[PDB]
Amino acid sequence: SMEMDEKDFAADSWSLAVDSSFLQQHKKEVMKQQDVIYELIQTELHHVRTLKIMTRLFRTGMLEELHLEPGVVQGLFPCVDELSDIHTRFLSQLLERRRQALCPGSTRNFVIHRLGDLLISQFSGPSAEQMCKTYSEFCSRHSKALKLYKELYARDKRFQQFIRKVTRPAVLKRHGVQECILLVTQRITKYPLLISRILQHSHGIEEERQDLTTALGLVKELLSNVDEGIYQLEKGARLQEIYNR
Amino acid sequence: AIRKKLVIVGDGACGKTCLLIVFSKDQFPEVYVPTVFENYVADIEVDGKQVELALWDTAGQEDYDRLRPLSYPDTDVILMCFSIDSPDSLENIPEKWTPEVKHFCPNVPIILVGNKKDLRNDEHTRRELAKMKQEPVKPEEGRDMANRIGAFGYMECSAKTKDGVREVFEMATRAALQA
Ligand SMILES: O=C1CC[C@@H](NC(=O)c2cscn2)CN1
Repeated sequence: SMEMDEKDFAADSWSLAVDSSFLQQHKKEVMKQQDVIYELIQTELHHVRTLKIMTRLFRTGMLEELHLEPGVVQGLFPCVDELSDIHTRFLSQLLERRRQALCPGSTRNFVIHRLGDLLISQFSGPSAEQMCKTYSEFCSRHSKALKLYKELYARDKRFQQFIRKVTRPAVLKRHGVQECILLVTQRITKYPLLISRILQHSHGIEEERQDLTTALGLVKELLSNVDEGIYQLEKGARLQEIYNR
Repeated sequence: AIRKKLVIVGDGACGKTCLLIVFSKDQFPEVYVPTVFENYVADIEVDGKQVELALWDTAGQEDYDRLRPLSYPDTDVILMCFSIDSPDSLENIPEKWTPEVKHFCPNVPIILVGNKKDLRNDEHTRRELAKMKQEPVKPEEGRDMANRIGAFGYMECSAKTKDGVREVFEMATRAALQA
């Protein structure tokens, strides 16, 4: 993450991020809605950061320092560039909605009233098709990635030294290779929880309650399709094992 | 410090998300209770042994049977949660969550945890449950379910007041360390 965005999302809530004199100007219901939208954006910023650790720290570090066999880095980090493209674009839209809402003279005071339309756009059309295709592929390669990592860490000296070196800093404590893979797999199932709680506090404008209701339904359709398109790939599994599934 | 992995399972109403948040912060949030939990690596020292315990939630995965098992690989201890204010969450333990955890995590210790123990003597809870011919889960009902499912042990806690929370995670660490 870049310093500007980390600082904007450093507080535990929207109510602690904005000036106390700005917070006083809003009703309780608006503060509750804004705290949940802030959590959605803050966790999206962290998710994009997880993908940058996977692409820039791990993947690129292995290509530029180690002599792994061709197709090993791709097996460890399946679809990481496609995942990074989807979520960096989504994060850009979320952060631009916050930026447009800022009060003149402020870099922290804002209220986001129209999140629903952004969520409908992300979870429909070509972008939803690409999310479904990318997560169906990633989650089906999840077990194979973990197994490939375990084998390399246990048998390759230079690979083990590389992992221990880049994961040594305290800021990488929750972000080892397998932890990153599970953080990404679990991201998609966090969206309905966040959207439903934003919806619970968005009844004040009927068009906004309707847009978020449509977005929640689209997110659930996407999750059902991804879940139905998963079959764990296994290195060395024979065709007979596959067609006798 | 050896690294161990903990996963919490249970129905959406069981309070698993809140439990992980309160333990990771050593505080029940005073301003905003997060909707979700990403992950955390807690530094724990139990009976003289230092451990790095990675914590994971399964919240949001309950309706997706192919996404949910992806949280289980290499788990060292399972916390199987139910809420004391919800006898229906306890009923779903033996034939829904238990067969699943034993299949994907064979020989992994399971600790059955009764959450929201502060609501056992809450008048609103007692009045509400009485309308569906029910009452807050009794400690012996919890112990009996834990015995029945072959749990390593039975414990209770309250994320709201923190009572019992330290004890659950220190016992989970000891269980994760066993042969
Ligand atoms: O690194 C860490 C984070 C906080 C700590 N929490 C507690 O002991 C605790 C006792 S009751 C609620 N939390 C555990 N180890």
